[PDB]
Amino acid sequence: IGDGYEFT
Amino acid sequence: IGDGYEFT
Amino acid sequence: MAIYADNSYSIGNTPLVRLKHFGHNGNVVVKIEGRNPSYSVKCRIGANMVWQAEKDGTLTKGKEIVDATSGNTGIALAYVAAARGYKLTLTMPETMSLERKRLLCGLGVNLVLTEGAKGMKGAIAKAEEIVASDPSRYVMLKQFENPANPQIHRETTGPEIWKDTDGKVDVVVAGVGTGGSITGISRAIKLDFGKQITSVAVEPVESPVISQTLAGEEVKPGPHKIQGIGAGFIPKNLDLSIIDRVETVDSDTALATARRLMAEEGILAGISSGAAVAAADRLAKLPEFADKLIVVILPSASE
Amino acid sequence: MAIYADNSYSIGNTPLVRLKHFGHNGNVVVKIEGRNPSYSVKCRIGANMVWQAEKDGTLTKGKEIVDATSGNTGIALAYVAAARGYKLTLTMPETMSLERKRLLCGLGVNLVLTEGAKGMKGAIAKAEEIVASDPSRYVMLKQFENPANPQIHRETTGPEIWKDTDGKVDVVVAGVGTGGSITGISRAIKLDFGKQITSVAVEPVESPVISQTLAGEEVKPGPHKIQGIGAGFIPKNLDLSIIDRVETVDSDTALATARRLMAEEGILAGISSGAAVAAADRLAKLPEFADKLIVVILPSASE
Repeated sequence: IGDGYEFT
Repeated sequence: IGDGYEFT
Repeated sequence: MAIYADNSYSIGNTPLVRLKHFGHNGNVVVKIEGRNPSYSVKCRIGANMVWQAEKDGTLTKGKEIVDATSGNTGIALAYVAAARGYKLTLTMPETMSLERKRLLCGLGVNLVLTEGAKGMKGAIAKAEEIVASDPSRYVMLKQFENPANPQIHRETTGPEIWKDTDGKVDVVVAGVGTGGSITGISRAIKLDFGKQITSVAVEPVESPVISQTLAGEEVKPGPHKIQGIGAGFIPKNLDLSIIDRVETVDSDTALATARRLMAEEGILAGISSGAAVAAADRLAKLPEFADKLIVVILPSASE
Repeated sequence: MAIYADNSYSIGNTPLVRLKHFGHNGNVVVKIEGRNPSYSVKCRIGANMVWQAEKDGTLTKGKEIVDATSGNTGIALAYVAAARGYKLTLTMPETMSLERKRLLCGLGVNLVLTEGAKGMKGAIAKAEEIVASDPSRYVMLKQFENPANPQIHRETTGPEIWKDTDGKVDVVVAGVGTGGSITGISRAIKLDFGKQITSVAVEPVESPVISQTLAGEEVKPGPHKIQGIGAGFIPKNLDLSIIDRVETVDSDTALATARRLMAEEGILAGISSGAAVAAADRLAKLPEFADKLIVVILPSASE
């Protein structure tokens, strides 16, 4: 998991 | 241990 | 004789360490999942998802694996694909780390990079297209909804915690990405062992979707820096019904907490470990929790 | 109840994994030391060197640690210094990795960088100066000659290998940096358990000083790329008298072997793990070793 939808 | 004396 | 037939079988039996500079008189103990192949908790699910797909016959000799993860699940699947002789394709949005790229190529992954702008939506999209083109060929494991994810935690992570604490664990605190960790652990201690503990999920303040959901408020996701958690929706692998409490933590505090674990405890933990510890610290310093043994999952190592 | 009072106590109990694409019919098994705090075998000696210095009273509250390592021993000491509340200064030759730099600063190490050109000689020099200026203040642990280095391997690494193989280990192959690993392991199985195994040291072909020594030839060190081994002299912590055999391996083959472990076994090993496996492979494919259980130390994870 980096984005499920949103990470920065 | 990187160098004991010499590594590159 | 204790020799594993491949790396996949070496998962788990990770250690419990008491914290010295958090909690109150050593009531916070951490479980270091960085002590695993691929160096994260995802090693457990990468192995069980492949193992179950084998047992039920969705995965055979001939069939390739495809999936969309831009985090530790890629690395986990990569090592397992390698250990067991499967080809693996991973999709992810091109604005990924050369380091992550390089590591995955090293592990022999086929990389299909998607447009930066379009993010995980892009990568998920492109993964499904790739399955769609040859259904008999590719199998997608789907970490968000595959019950082999929480199941492994019920069979390993939970029991380890119970065994190593001689049944004394009172609280378990865990960041939520897929929800698999907190779900499996909770089911194991509550249902299998019969002890009514407090199960605490943790999410970024920037994207507090579990909190908004349970409060029956508008779900409002956002960007954050706590890699591993804060998916911006509720995964199917999060069993809300076993969650006793939800703690939110901000990016800056999660980072700082990480840096503190390094500097003060000599514990090399990732940002989400920082978030998990910040939450645990907070409960450990309420009188209601003062005499309670609290166990925190540290999902990964540094970065 | 199995809860460690600090990270230092969590060392070891690392796993045995059978290799599938090396040796002959699974006669090569690897011990993954990357599964440790600080992610290397040096976690064992970092802990025991501090622990022994405490027990004998050379290290107390008030006393700082200084030493010159440019490898995993720095990281090991850093985590232990942090876990147990000691200040640490490390010296090293400025042409070090920002990544290594950053990681050590993160762990709260005082960094004193020495001239590039002057290498380890420079760094060792400057370390001794720093002790010389305040002898009652600083203590140097000296990984090359401190008997708490091999001792831990005799008390942990060796026994683990014996226990996990139900006494069946026939051969142990280990790269040599300080010599502590092969020494302690060998003493344990030969002397403590009573089994006459074959102890195999491994060194770069570029700098084959153990080989030249035992053959009574001119000792001729050189540069190589196999980080962790090939010190370019015989350390005091290498007990030559327990070494049955010496295998040399080149940089290119050690790197390639590393890349193979990644791609083929899903094992994330460093270059010196590559060198160790190349040597083991070679013996495992001699008929004299075909029916022999061979155990190889994998010192670190990737890079």
